[PDB]
Amino acid sequence: TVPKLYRSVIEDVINDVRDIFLDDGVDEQVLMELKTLWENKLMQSRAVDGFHSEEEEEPLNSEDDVSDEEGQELFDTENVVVCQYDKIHRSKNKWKFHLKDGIMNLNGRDYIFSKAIGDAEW
Amino acid sequence: SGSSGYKFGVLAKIVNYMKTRHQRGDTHPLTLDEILDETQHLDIGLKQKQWLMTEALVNNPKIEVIDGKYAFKPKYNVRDKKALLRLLDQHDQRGLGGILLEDIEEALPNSQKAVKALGDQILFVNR
Amino acid sequence: FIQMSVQRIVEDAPPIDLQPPRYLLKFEQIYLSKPTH
Amino acid sequence: TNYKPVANHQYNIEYERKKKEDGKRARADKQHVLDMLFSAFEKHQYYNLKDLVDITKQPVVYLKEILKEIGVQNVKGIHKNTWELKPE
Amino acid sequence: IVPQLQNIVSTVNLGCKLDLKTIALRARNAEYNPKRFAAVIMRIREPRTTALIFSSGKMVCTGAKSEEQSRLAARKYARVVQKLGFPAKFLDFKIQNMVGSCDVKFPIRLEGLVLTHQQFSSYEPELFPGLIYRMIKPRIVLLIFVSGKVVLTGAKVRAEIYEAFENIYPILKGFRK
Amino acid sequence: AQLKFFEQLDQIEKQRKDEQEREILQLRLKQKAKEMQQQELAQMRQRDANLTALAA
Amino acid sequence: LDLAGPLLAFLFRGMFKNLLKEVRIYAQKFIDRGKDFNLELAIKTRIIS
Amino acid sequence: YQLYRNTTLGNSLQESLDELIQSQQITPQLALQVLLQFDKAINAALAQRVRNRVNFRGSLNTYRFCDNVWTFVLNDVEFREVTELIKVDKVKIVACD
Repeated sequence: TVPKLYRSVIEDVINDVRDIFLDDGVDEQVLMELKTLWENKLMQSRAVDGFHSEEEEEPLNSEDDVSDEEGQELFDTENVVVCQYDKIHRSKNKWKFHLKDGIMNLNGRDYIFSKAIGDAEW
Repeated sequence: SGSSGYKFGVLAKIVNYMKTRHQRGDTHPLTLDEILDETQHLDIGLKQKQWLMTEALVNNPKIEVIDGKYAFKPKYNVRDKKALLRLLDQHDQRGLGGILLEDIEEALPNSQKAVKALGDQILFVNR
Repeated sequence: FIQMSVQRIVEDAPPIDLQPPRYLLKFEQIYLSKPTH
Repeated sequence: TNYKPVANHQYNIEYERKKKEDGKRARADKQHVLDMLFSAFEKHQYYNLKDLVDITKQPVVYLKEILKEIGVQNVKGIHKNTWELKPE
Repeated sequence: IVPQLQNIVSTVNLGCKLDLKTIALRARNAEYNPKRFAAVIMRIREPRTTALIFSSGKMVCTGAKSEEQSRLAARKYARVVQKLGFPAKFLDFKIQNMVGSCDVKFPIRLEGLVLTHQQFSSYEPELFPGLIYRMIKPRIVLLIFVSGKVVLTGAKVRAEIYEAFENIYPILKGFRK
Repeated sequence: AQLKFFEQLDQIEKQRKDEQEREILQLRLKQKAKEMQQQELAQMRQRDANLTALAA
Repeated sequence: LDLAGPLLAFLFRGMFKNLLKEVRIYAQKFIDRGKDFNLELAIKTRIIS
Repeated sequence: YQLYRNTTLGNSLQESLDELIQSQQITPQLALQVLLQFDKAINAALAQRVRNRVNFRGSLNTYRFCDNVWTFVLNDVEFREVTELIKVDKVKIVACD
């Protein structure tokens, strides 16, 4: 049900940028070339098939530490989740997350949710 | 609205930047390109830069340019902040029509100058 | 005055209109209960 | 006739709105605000202060200081202290 | 019974103007939402503590459970500001308050002589079950819960919390059920 | 690039229409107020895109 | 010959109109803040009494 | 929200666009107009197309909130949706209101 949405969105977008393209002085062959370039990339990344793929007051640093390198947060391959938040809540170190409309690319697989509820201690 | 180039009030920001350095106490004559570089609006496009010179700079009534480089225009006199006693000595000039807007920024806060003035013969009265 | 005229005076009076949104107040039937202190 | 309500219902409704948009705003980016004001000034040479207050999320007192800097307020004989660009 | 301190709130001046937005983007675990409040809320895990770091350079630290813990946490927050690159100084680390809690271990009812006189005691059942015994000689506010837990608040120094509890102990002993 | 230049000349005819828009600058006021709202929205969305870049 | 009822009506008639006028003024102010009014607190019980 | 541009879908698009400019097929500015169209299209498709009811849990690390957008980073987490379960030890969550 995901390749379907993507086709759906690509189709819709292509038909709306078609007008922009022609009004900016563009042959429709270059619009079809964009579609082809777009499809190629996904078919090369092979992350999924699809219907288009079918085709002292100063010496403050003496003790130091207390904080950690900020690089542990960024990998660029880290499971990235995009979602919409309804309510985020925190009492003491207890956090509760009320999320919605999310696309979760985790363990390499792709998932989707209309609502996600989570719990975590900080 | 006649003709406007790129962002509205680019000239007003250019005037503010020219004012800021003079209040800071670092005073240098600046070409229109140099002020644009300071505002980071230097890449405004060739036509927009030409528009600023042809209309925005011309529109200002007190705009002053020595030659290649533009000069401070709101106050023709430099904000020295010094020789106030000499300005008082000529009573007819009466401080050359000194304005509070010019003061409190010439090179120091007015309150510090007022403490120095109170010790000196100079007296300050604001109608 | 109690049995009839009072109902007639409240029942028949200008409608309250006050407005964006507007607010409408309509009066209905007056009730009078025995004297009580 | 008399009930025992704790928070009047009308008062509770304003609270959620008063919270949602915490009063007004802060005091920053005056040059960025000036460009938006200039676009409004193009639409009308003299602009009502109340209309400008609706345009800017920032507090009225901060907006008034920026407006005074751009131009002196002119009553125009119609009141509202309409704001116009300085001739200088 | 010895009261145990539960909260120390302290103010320390870093000494210089701080740009709040820059601190939020770099310092880890630092939330700065301008609309709700005007300060960066920064939290550290090693000694539990939540600190509001204000824009003009005044810092208020909360959540520490002893005198030393509050000072150590404040020093760590100042060190983080130095790591960001803003000049950092430690000025007048002064405690503002220490809330303390203790249990008398006996049931308490003060209602019998409250009717005759309540000069230092104010109690309204609807507003709260606890009675507030604002005390003047040692400035503190002691609240008596019917069960017997007494929470002392407002003491600028450790000794005041202990002195007030000893002072209020005879009154409760008299009204012991 | 000469076709690009003549397309620019028709854009200049559009700019003569823009000189009519200079005479134009009621209903025009409502549209430009909508444009002011859009400029505020654009500052907010540019900040949102900056946030997405941190996410990127 | 006017009697007790037809004289009390003349007095009651105007006073009820006065409660209605007052309800308008009080709620009007509240509607302006957008607060919304409560007619139970808007009626001033003493205008008729 | 130019939120969904750094996604597989969105990046493949940008890359495709960059190349056309380099080979003198398309130009920039028109490319920005295309991205703008994309924003409207992806946002619209998300809110009204597919929905799934799920249940979940995690363990926190960094958090950030600016421009009404929350960005978290959890470590040693576990997200199960319906039958399927995931075992993640480093997950970044970006959430718009």
